[PDB]
Amino acid sequence: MRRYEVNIVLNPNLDQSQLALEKEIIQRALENYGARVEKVEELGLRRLAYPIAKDPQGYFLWYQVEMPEDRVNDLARELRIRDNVRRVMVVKSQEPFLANA
Amino acid sequence: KRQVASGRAYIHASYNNTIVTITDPDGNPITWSSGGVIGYKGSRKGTPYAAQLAALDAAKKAMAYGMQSVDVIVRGTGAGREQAIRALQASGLQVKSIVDDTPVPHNGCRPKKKFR
Amino acid sequence: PITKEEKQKVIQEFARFPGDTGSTEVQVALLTLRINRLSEHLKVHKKDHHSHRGLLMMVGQRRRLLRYLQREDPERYRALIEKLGIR
Amino acid sequence: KAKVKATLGEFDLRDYRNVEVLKRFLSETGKILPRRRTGLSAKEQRILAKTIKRARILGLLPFTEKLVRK
RNA sequence: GUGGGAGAGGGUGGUGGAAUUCCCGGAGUAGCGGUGAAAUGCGCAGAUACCGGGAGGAACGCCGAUGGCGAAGGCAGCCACCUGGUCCACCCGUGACGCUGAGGCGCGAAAGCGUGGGGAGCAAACCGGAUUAGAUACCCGGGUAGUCCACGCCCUAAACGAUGCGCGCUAGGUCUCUGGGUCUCCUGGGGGCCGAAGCUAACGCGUUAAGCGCGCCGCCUGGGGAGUACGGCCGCAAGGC
Ligand SMILES: [Mg+2]
Ligand SMILES: [Mg+2]
Ligand SMILES: [Mg+2]
Ligand SMILES: [Mg+2]
Ligand SMILES: [Mg+2]
Ligand SMILES: [Mg+2]
Ligand SMILES: [Mg+2]
Ligand SMILES: [Mg+2]
Ligand SMILES: [Mg+2]
Ligand SMILES: [Mg+2]
Ligand SMILES: [Mg+2]
Ligand SMILES: [Mg+2]
Ligand SMILES: [Mg+2]
Ligand SMILES: [Mg+2]
Ligand SMILES: [Mg+2]
Ligand SMILES: [Mg+2]
Ligand SMILES: [Mg+2]
Ligand SMILES: [Mg+2]
Ligand SMILES: [Mg+2]
Ligand SMILES: [Mg+2]
Ligand SMILES: [Mg+2]
Ligand SMILES: [Mg+2]
Ligand SMILES: [Mg+2]
Ligand SMILES: [Mg+2]
Ligand SMILES: [Mg+2]
Ligand SMILES: [Mg+2]
Ligand SMILES: [Mg+2]
Ligand SMILES: [Mg+2]
Ligand SMILES: [Mg+2]
Ligand SMILES: [Mg+2]
Ligand SMILES: [Mg+2]
Ligand SMILES: [Mg+2]
Ligand SMILES: [Mg+2]
Ligand SMILES: [Mg+2]
Ligand SMILES: [Mg+2]
Ligand SMILES: [Mg+2]
Ligand SMILES: [Mg+2]
Ligand SMILES: [Mg+2]
Repeated sequence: MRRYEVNIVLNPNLDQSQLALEKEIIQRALENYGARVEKVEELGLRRLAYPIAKDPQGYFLWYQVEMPEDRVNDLARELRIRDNVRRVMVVKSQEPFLANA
Repeated sequence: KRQVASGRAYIHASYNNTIVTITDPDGNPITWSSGGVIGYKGSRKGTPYAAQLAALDAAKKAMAYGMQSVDVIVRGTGAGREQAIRALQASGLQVKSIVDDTPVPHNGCRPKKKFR
Repeated sequence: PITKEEKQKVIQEFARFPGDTGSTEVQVALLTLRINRLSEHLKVHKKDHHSHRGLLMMVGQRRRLLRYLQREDPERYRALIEKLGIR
Repeated sequence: KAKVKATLGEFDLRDYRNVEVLKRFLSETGKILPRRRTGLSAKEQRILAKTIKRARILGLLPFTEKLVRK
């Protein structure tokens, strides 16, 4: 198992009934693929640099997990299924390379 | 018949012609002119004189609909691309800002033999 | 790929003695595993040619060490091949 | 002119999510600045380029912008 | 072996924005386009220019380099999986296991061929407009094969460093990529430039040798005829050795 980072951006127009559903759906998808969640950072409303899905903003999520490597692309396929889900970028974790140290 | 009094002005300047359109803040055009709309027919259209008169014809046409404030957009390189701007500031239309939005691809389409 | 967990498992099995990492038997065992990792990678991905070149160099090196073991001590050569199912 | 690394703190070159610092390395347009203007090294610029492209896909950094001048 | 390192190395899937074309709508009149000037062309069935929405294919701006990787061909968005090569530090293990390499086998830009797709832009042939003494051309408007994908052929090249491979040896200076180090620098492995000795017909090469040596393969023996004829092998053909 290697350690990855999941970036999820979805429609920033949801109420709490739809927001809890979409995120608890993301929980259910990670459970089925065996993602041990190490930590979570939720930024939420953020000004985008260009219109995405005609919408000038986005609601941001970030998960750091440890999972089997062979199942990563199928996990990415499962997250983009939801209409409210717009951006899914999975990057393998790396060391914080410093500059001007 | 519209009374917009403010809007955008696009300058499409090529090496063979310079053409000016004037629109409302939403992008929908009001009036327009070009090097061919005025008397010039051939290669005289891509000249700075033609670019000047074309800018001033559309400016006076926009006076009819009551334009005062103008935001300027510029696309393309060509003779009279600067002469059209200079003619627009002194046209009576108070120029609000000037932006260069010339489209540059990310190397996606093969150009004609002329451009390679 | 090939993790150090699987790596040490092989070296300790084919070592002539504890602490031996470079015996001819050890290198051939190690070479043979990477052969089988690549030969299954090339069943699929038949159009991966630049990886196919690396496999030819591994076979050449494996057949080089085996041709050597043959000359010096032919018994350990038979015990090795029978244990790896080659030739 | 000053250079970007010269006027900056100790920052993570691999973090694609820090827009406040990555905005410094973009020009007036969305373009990536050359090494002469960023003051970075060879290995540093190659890492910055890939992390800027990452932020661009997350909608955080712009691909291109509009020049207000001329 | 162990532990680290860089990278458009390769294959598979996925994915992002800019731009071109086309469609839908809004708005909006009289031309756009193109050239040394022009005309064919397109436009009142409403184009060009502007805003919005949509579809499709191909290529990846800045970063970008005189850079990096690969045996060569060659490889530039981003993400993930599979995966090859190579380099450095430790001085641990095996104990000459090495070098080259006629055949053989595999790879091999583009173009071309077969089957089925795909088809935005570009564009042989071709259709036109000009130029011209003439235009079977350079310039302009259109446009099919093709370029793209899958699978199988084709095996050519200024396939170039016009320099086969491996090793040892022979002043340095300077720029650089990437490692390690007691980190003005020292020390490796690549990529450039000046230049000692020496070589070379000269231009020039010069620790990345075209120097001094050694090992092995390939190849040369005046030009035209001619990479032609014949024969053979290969190929569906074009045609190749
Ligand atoms: Mg979706
Ligand atoms: Mg003209
Ligand atoms: Mg690659
Ligand atoms: Mg690839
Ligand atoms: Mg329409
Ligand atoms: Mg007509
Ligand atoms: Mg008509
Ligand atoms: Mg008609
Ligand atoms: Mg179509
Ligand atoms: Mg460049
Ligand atoms: Mg190299
Ligand atoms: Mg690797
Ligand atoms: Mg020793
Ligand atoms: Mg001993
Ligand atoms: Mg060899
Ligand atoms: Mg051979
Ligand atoms: Mg070929
Ligand atoms: Mg081809
Ligand atoms: Mg074909
Ligand atoms: Mg064309
Ligand atoms: Mg043509
Ligand atoms: Mg003549
Ligand atoms: Mg004629
Ligand atoms: Mg067509
Ligand atoms: Mg020689
Ligand atoms: Mg250092
Ligand atoms: Mg060197
Ligand atoms: Mg001399
Ligand atoms: Mg020299
Ligand atoms: Mg030498
Ligand atoms: Mg000579
Ligand atoms: Mg010959
Ligand atoms: Mg003769
Ligand atoms: Mg021939
Ligand atoms: Mg004969
Ligand atoms: Mg014959
Ligand atoms: Mg035959
Ligand atoms: Mg021929």
